[PDB]
Amino acid sequence: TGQDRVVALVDMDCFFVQVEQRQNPHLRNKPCAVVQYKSWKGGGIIAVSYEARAFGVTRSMWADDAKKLCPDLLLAQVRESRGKANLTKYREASVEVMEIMSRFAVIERASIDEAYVDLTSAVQERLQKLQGQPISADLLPSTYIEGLPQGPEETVQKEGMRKQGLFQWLDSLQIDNLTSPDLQLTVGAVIVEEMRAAIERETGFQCSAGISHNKVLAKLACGLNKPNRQTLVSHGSVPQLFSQMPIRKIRSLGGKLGASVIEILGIEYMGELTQFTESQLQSHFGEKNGSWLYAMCRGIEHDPVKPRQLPKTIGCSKNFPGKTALATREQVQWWLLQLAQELEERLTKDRNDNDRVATQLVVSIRVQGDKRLSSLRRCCALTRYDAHKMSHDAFTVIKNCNTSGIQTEWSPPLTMLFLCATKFSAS
DNA sequence: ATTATGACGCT
DNA sequence: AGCGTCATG
Ligand SMILES: [Mg+2]
Repeated sequence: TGQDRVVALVDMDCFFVQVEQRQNPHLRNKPCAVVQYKSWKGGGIIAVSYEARAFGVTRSMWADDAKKLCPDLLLAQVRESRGKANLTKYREASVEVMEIMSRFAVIERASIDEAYVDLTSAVQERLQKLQGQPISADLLPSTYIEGLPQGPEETVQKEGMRKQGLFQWLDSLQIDNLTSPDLQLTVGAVIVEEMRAAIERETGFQCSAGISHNKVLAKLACGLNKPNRQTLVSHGSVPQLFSQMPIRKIRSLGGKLGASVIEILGIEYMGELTQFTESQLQSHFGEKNGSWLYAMCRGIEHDPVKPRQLPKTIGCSKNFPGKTALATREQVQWWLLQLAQELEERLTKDRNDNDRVATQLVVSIRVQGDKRLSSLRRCCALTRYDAHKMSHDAFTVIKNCNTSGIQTEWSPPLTMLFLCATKFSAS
């Protein structure tokens, strides 16, 4: 029934904003956003405080426009180094959080601001340790139970709803009404409360979490009650939760596959997938996608929390849109060098911290007039952490791309440059 | 003129 | 080895 594991997804609330707010107390509890590159339209917003979100401020919005919706919006700018955004401060902040989480359980770094947590073992330890002990509501001060309260005064307030639902849940657990998987999830949520308290105490950062039996449900659960709260999605809550859940909300269905599911099957909500046989879904969407959809619409997913706290690749890139697109050989080389230099510093830090060395260098560019993130990818050996070598090699593998008869000019002009270090080995 | 940056499946 | 999809600060 896909109730074998206890899995959490912890997500730092508006992470880059919290990083700037911890550093500059004047930004705390105010409508605030983080932007990069001030010159064009005041900067592109990449993170927004909940206070600012209330005014309709969103990410991918220009700061000048965000200021129209929210006149008192405060802005913090991403550091800029060698002509490009420098995300070091947030990478370092993210490391502080991951190292704390890693104390409680096996962690999978999902992105700069989120990680999956496999609590299956930690739960078992706590249960035998706490054998015969009832779980108090006081152990779950920030936990929502999805789907509760239900059934025929304080409910007008959201904290009231939260407690009433928690009490119904706990009372059921205590009387033996709710299952052993439900108990495991509950102890799981207790551990996540502790993890989230430790993160806040030791970093100042708040986060939300979802607790369920797999990564997809835990990630969905996480988004149900934000900010600074955590949500338990039990196996039993799935039918009602999915019954009105737009397909695009489920992890991996937010794009073309999701749209094709909706269009081909003529459905809107996740629960509607249950009517189809596994073979039916495999026929439309392929063997892997079909099997996954068949189990997922019933709340079952088997993808493991991978034990990996460290990124698999180390990369950096810069876009050069419109007029800014690079048109000279000298220009391309100079930006490659800027990219290579950031990369050298990050790689050397990586090698000292994490005892590994990258062995491959991937060069990626986007040619002018191409919509895809990458027009092309070429690879070469990464044999030394030297910015001059890396930029020189990077140029060598892409220099053929140039269409111009003249040596100096570059055609077609470049929309993007990207360097990625990959294929790490123990050092 | 979403920017910068990830993990991953398919081939 | 290189490309497409999906995600998000
Ligand atoms: Mg997030």
